[PDB]
Amino acid sequence: QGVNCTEVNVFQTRAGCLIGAEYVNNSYECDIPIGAGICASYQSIIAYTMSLGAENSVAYSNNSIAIP
Amino acid sequence: TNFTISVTTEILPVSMTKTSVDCTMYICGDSTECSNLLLQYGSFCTQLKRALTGIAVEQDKNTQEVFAQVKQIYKTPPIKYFGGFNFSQILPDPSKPSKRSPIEDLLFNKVTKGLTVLPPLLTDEMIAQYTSALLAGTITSGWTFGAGPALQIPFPMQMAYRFNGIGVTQNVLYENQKLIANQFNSAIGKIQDSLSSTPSALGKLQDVVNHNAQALNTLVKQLSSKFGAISSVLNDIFSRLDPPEAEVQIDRLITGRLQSLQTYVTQQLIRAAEIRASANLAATKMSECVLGQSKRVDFCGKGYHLMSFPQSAPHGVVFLHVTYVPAQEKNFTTAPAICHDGKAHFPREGVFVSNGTHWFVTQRNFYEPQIITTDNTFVSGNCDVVIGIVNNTVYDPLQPELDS
Amino acid sequence: KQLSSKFGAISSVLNDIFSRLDPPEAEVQIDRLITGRLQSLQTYVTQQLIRAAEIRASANLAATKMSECVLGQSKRVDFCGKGYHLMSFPQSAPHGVVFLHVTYVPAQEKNFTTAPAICHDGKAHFPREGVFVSNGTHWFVTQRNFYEPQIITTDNTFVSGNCDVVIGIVNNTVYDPLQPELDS
Ligand SMILES: *[C@@H]1O[C@H](CO)[C@@H](O[C@@H]2O[C@H](CO)[C@@H](O)[C@H](O)[C@H]2NC(C)=O)[C@H](O)[C@H]1NC(C)=O
Ligand SMILES: *[C@@H]1O[C@H](CO)[C@@H](O[C@@H]2O[C@H](CO)[C@@H](O)[C@H](O)[C@H]2NC(C)=O)[C@H](O)[C@H]1NC(C)=O
Ligand SMILES: *[C@@H]1O[C@H](CO)[C@@H](O[C@@H]2O[C@H](CO)[C@@H](O)[C@H](O)[C@H]2NC(C)=O)[C@H](O)[C@H]1NC(C)=O
Ligand SMILES: *[C@@H]1O[C@H](CO)[C@@H](O[C@@H]2O[C@H](CO)[C@@H](O)[C@H](O)[C@H]2NC(C)=O)[C@H](O)[C@H]1NC(C)=O
Ligand SMILES: *[C@@H]1O[C@H](CO)[C@@H](O[C@@H]2O[C@H](CO)[C@@H](O)[C@H](O)[C@H]2NC(C)=O)[C@H](O)[C@H]1NC(C)=O
Ligand SMILES: *[C@@H]1O[C@H](CO)[C@@H](O[C@@H]2O[C@H](CO)[C@@H](O)[C@H](O)[C@H]2NC(C)=O)[C@H](O)[C@H]1NC(C)=O
Ligand SMILES: *[C@@H]1O[C@H](CO)[C@@H](O)[C@H](O)[C@H]1NC(C)=O
Ligand SMILES: *[C@@H]1O[C@H](CO)[C@@H](O)[C@H](O)[C@H]1NC(C)=O
Ligand SMILES: *[C@@H]1O[C@H](CO)[C@@H](O)[C@H](O)[C@H]1NC(C)=O
Ligand SMILES: *[C@@H]1O[C@H](CO)[C@@H](O)[C@H](O)[C@H]1NC(C)=O
Ligand SMILES: *[C@@H]1O[C@H](CO)[C@@H](O)[C@H](O)[C@H]1NC(C)=O
Repeated sequence: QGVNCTEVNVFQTRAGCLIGAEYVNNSYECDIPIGAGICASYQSIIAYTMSLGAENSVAYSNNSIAIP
Repeated sequence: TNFTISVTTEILPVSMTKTSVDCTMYICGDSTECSNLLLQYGSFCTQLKRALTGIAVEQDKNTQEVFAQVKQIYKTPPIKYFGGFNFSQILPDPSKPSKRSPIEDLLFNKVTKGLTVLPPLLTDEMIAQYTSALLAGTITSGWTFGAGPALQIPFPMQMAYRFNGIGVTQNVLYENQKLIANQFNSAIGKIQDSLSSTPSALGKLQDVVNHNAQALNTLVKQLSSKFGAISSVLNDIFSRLDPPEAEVQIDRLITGRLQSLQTYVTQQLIRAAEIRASANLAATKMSECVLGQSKRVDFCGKGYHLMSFPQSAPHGVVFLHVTYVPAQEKNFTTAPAICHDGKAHFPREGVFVSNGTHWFVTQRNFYEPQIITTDNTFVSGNCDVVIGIVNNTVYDPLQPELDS
Repeated sequence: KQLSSKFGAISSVLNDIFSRLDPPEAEVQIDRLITGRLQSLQTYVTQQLIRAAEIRASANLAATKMSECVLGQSKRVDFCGKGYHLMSFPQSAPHGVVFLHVTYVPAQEKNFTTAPAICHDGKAHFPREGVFVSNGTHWFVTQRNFYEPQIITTDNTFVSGNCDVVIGIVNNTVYDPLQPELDS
C-alpha cells in the first residue's frame, strides 16, 4: 500500500504494485476488491478492471414507446 | 394563475478518506524494545486494526450502494434534442479528458509515519460514468428503468406523466412547452451562476474535509507530548536514565499515546456513524426522488417536486432538484357544492369557483375554468343538508343532441 | 484474552503479585493492573455503545419498513423491493428479521408509435389516464403499465383547447358511442 517495489507478475496500480497476479485487459465481475478501480479474482489469480455492468444504449426517439 | 420552475441544491456527504494506521509505528516506530514491551498489552493493536478495516469496508460498501443503484450503463443519444429543453450543463462534455460535465468540473475545482490514506475503490471516472448512466436512464426512460427493463419514452410524455402524478393536467404542458423549456433553461443558468459565485454552497464537504484534516493533524501533534516524561523522544530517555525508571517512563508515554489513539479511533467511529447516516439519507433520496416521482412534501426539495439530477462530487453527492412552484394567485369565491333541481352536485376533482357573476370548475393547482356538467360532477343527495350551498344551473352535454 | 495481559507487570495473576511482591509497590502494581483493565473495559463499553447505536438505527429502519410496506401499500420506488412493490411477508429470524418481498416486474416490451394528443374536428383530445399508441395503421389508448389497446372514446378522453397550439399532433377520428345510439 503506497510502497513502490522497484527498490525492494508485476502490475503497478495507484495503490501499489501487485505481485503474483497477472493483469488481464478483459474485464469481468469483481470478487475481491482492492482499490483504485482495479480488483483481483480467482478463476490461477488474475487482476482486471472492475466492470460496471452490461452496456445498454436505449434507442430514444421523439415518437416511440416500449409499452410492456 | 401562473407557475415557475425553480432549481435547488442539496448536498449530502457519503464517505470520507480512508485511513490506515499502524500502532507500533505511530507509538514508537523502529524500537525493538518498544515492540517487545507492546506485546504484553494484549490485542489492542489487532482490535484497532480490525475496527479500522471494518469502517473502511463499510465506507466502501455505502459508497458503492449510494451510486451503483442500477446494473445497466446507459448512454445518451447523439442527437441532443428533447423538445426544446437544454441539458448541456448536466451531460458530460466529450471534450473533457475525464469525461466530466462542466458542473462536475466546477465542483471539483471548488473543493480543495504509520498513518496513511488508502485510495478509494470507487474513484472519479466510474462514479462520473454511473452518474451519466443514471442521467441517461432518467432522461430516456423516466421511472421505468429503475423498476425493470428500460423503456424508451419522449421527454414531453415523461413531463406529462410527472405532471399527472403531481396533480396537474396535461393541457397546460403543450400550450406552454416553449415557455416551460425557457424557464427551465433560465433557472439552470441562474443556479449555475449562483453556484459559481457563492463559495459557501459546498460548505458541508468542506467542513467534513477540514474536520478530517484537523483530526489527522491532532493525532500527529499528540506524538510531541511529554505525558509526564522529560522529553517527547524515547531514545534520550532510554540512553540517559537508568532502566528501572526508564521502563516506567516509556510505559507512561506509550499508554498516553495509546489513550490518544483510542480517543482518535472513537472520534473516527462516531464520524463514520454520522457519515453512514448521511449516506443512508442520500440513498433514500436516490431511491425516492431520482429514479421515480416522490409524493412526499418537502422531503428532497421545497414545493411540488418533479425530478432531481444527481451530480458527482468529491466525497459526496449533490442533487439538482427541480420543483413546481405556483405563482400569481387571484381572489375567487368558492362554494361547497351546487344545488340544481333540488339535487346537490359535487366536483369529482375540481373546485367550484366564481369571478363575481359566473361559476366555473378549476383545478387545485392551476386556473382553468370549465362549464359545470354531468361528466365532472356526481350527485349524492339533496341540497339542504349541506350549509353554504348556492344556486347555479348545470348544463347537460347530451341535451342538444336530442333537442333537435 | 485481555485477562492474560500483564500491562508491564511480572505476572497476569493478582494473587501471585500479592504473595510475591512487597505491599508498598504491590499496591502500585495492582493499581496499574486495575486502571489498565478499566481502560480495556471502557474501550469495550464504547464499542458496545457504537454497535448498539448502529443496530438501533437498523431496527428503526426495519420498523419503518414494517409500518410502511407490510401493514399497507407504499408508493416509494425501490424502498423495500426492486420495482413496483406489492406486499411483503415478515418472517422470524435469530436476532433479526427477514422480509419476503413481492414485486411487480414488467417484461416483453414492444415498439409502438405515440402522439401527444389527437386533433379531431379542430379540437385537441387528451387521454385522461391512458396514452395514445399506434401499431402502424390505427391509434389506441392503453394504460402505462400494460398493453391493453382500446378504441378512442370520449369517455376516457377530455377535450381542452384546439390542436393549433400543440406540437407533433396527428390526425385521427374519435369514436362517439352516442352517435350510433341516436342513429337508430
Ligand atoms: C407567467 O409568467 C411568465 C414569466 O414568469 C410570463 O412569461 C413572460 O411573458 C412576457 C409577455 O407575455 C414576456 O415579455 C416575458 O419575457 C416572459 N418571461 C419569460 C421568463 O418567458 C407569462 O406571460 C406569465 N403568464 C401569465 C398568464 O401571466
Ligand atoms: C444550451 O446551453 C448551452 C450553454 O449552457 C448553449 O451553448 C452556448 O451557445 C452559444 C451560441 O451557440 C455560445 O455563444 C455559447 O458560448 C455556448 N455556451 C457554452 C458554455 O459553450 C447552447 O447553445 C444551448 N442550446 C443547445 C441546444 O445546446
Ligand atoms: C367571469 O368569467 C366569465 C367567463 O369568461 C365572463 O363571461 C364572459 O364575459 C365576456 C365579457 O366580459 C363576454 O364577452 C362573454 O360572452 C361571457 N361569457 C359567457 C358564457 O357569458 C364574465 O364576464 C366574468 N365576470 C367578471 C365579473 O369578470
Ligand atoms: C336557491 O333555491 C331554493 C329553491 O328555489 C331557495 O329555497 C327557497 O327559498 C325561499 C326564500 O329564499 C323560501 O321561501 C322557500 O321555502 C325555499 N324553498 C326550499 C325548497 O328550500 C333558496 O333560497 C335559493 N338560494 C338562494 C341563495 O337564493
Ligand atoms: C393494427 O391493429 C388493428 C386493429 O387491431 C389491425 O386491424 C385489423 O387487422 C386484422 C388483421 O388483418 C383484420 O382482420 C381486421 O379486420 C382489422 N381491423 C380493422 C378495424 O381494420 C391492423 O391490421 C394492425 N396493423 C398492424 C400493422 O399490425
Ligand atoms: C390535419 O387536418 C387539418 C385539416 O383537416 C390540416 O390543416 C390543414 O393543413 C393544410 C396544410 O398544412 C392547410 O393548407 C389548411 O389550411 C389546413 N386547414 C385547417 C382547417 O387548418 C392539418 O394540416 C392536418 N395535419 C396533419 C398532420 O395531417
Ligand atoms: C515506481 O518507480 C518506477 C521507477 O523508479 C516508476 O516508473 C513507477 O511509476 C513507480 N511506481 C509508481 C506506482 O509510481
Ligand atoms: C422529432 O420531432 C420533432 C418535431 O415533432 C423534431 O423537432 C425533432 O427534430 C425530431 N427528432 C428526430 C431525432 O427526428
Ligand atoms: C384577496 O382579498 C384580501 C382581502 O379582501 C386581500 O387581503 C388579498 O390581498 C387579496 N388577494 C389578492 C391576490 O389580491
Ligand atoms: C362565514 O362566517 C360568517 C361569520 O362567522 C357568517 O356570517 C357567514 O354566513 C359564513 N358563510 C358561510 C358560507 O358559511
Ligand atoms: C425498437 O426499435 C429500436 C430501433 O428501431 C430497436 O433498437 C429496439 O430493439 C426495438 N425494440 C423492440 C422491443 O423490438
